[PDB]
Amino acid sequence: QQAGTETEEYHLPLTWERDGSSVSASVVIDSNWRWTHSTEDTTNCYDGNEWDSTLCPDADTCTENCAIDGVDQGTWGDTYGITASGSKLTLSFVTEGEYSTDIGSRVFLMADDDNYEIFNLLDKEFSFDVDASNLPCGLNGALYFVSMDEDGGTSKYSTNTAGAKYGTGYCDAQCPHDMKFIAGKANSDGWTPSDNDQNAGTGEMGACCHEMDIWEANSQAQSYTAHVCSVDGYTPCTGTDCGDNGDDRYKGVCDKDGCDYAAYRLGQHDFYGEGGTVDSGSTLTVITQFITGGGGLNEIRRIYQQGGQTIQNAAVNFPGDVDPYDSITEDFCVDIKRYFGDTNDFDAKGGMSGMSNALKKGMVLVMSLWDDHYANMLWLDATYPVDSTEPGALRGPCSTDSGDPADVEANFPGSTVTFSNIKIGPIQSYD
Ligand SMILES: [Mg+2]
Ligand SMILES: [Mg+2]
Ligand SMILES: [Mg+2]
Repeated sequence: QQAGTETEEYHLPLTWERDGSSVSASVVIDSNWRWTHSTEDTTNCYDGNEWDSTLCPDADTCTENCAIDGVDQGTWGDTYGITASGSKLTLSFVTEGEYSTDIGSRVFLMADDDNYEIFNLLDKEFSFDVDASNLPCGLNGALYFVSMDEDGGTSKYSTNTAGAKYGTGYCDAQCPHDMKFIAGKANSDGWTPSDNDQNAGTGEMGACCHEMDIWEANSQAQSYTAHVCSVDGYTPCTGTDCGDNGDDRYKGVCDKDGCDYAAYRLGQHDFYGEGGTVDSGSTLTVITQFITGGGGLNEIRRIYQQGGQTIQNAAVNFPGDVDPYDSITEDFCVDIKRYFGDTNDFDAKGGMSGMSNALKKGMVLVMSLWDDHYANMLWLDATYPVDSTEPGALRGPCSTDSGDPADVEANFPGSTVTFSNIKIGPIQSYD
């Protein structure tokens, strides 16, 4: 995409800490949350959930004709409900303006005005504080990493002149087709509007890359998950390579399910939630350690702190069925997927070694707040598939009727997540 000039671009300042030093950085809104309009005037190229077929008769003409515009200082709060102060960042769920309503947001941490910050997580400990207390069943306040290009694609894709400055180039291990710009081009060929998301659709291309989810959570359930792909960084896909939901789920280049460590799913129901061992009703500190052996990732450990207490991760609780792992390791992924009858696409795509090489190449930090128009977040917090009664179905305490976006947007529009005190440094010992 090219950049429009109706609105100035301002990245919202945010401080974090890198190896003991304060870093005055900023965040940028993902291009998919922006206005896409004609280069000639204010006509929308992307209008509701379909592209204008005069402006966008094919993807090449659409990319020539259409621009993504800026988010200025006032737009962060008034349009997206996003605020920051010091090292604290708050995302909102439903923000109503006079003329449009925003649902959630996704942002990336910047190194400077034109480049995302690149994190090399191997043999490091990454931590942050989160308040998930204002996230009901069906919402997900997420902090994660993805193998995006540092410049958002400007150097590789000549028709992307907007770049990381305008939050371009998102990809993840779902190979999402809902991205409006992929490989510097409008994804308007073969566009189908969503039947239940009035803002979203899907195009022929998907945007694939490795993904390390540090935190997917609401007040009721939480997981961390490693997703590896068999391709090198940001990779546009079409057709079977995208591994689309359904019959092709395990046939594409990325592991959509990932190797997940979800304490409630692993038989530890009282560990995290309202009044849990880790209490979701107040701020908590999430510590993640990327442990190496011979320079390669072999374990992803989790420690929590809250109220000055150090809380070790809850171990797998299936006595007689699965060993009491308490971290993501190769053996955990193999044994738990055998137990849950899940296809081990994590190993098929390269397993812990492939994941180690992804991390070695560097990843971009993402924070987002969203609801789920595909599966109502039931995979995170309820039972999924909804009528399944075998090991691995039960994910959290929420009803299988919870999380419909129409319901949560109507009933909990004031939901928010606050992330703070983002930190990277050497691996520490905890007791
Ligand atoms: Mg043409
Ligand atoms: Mg850097
Ligand atoms: Mg074609």
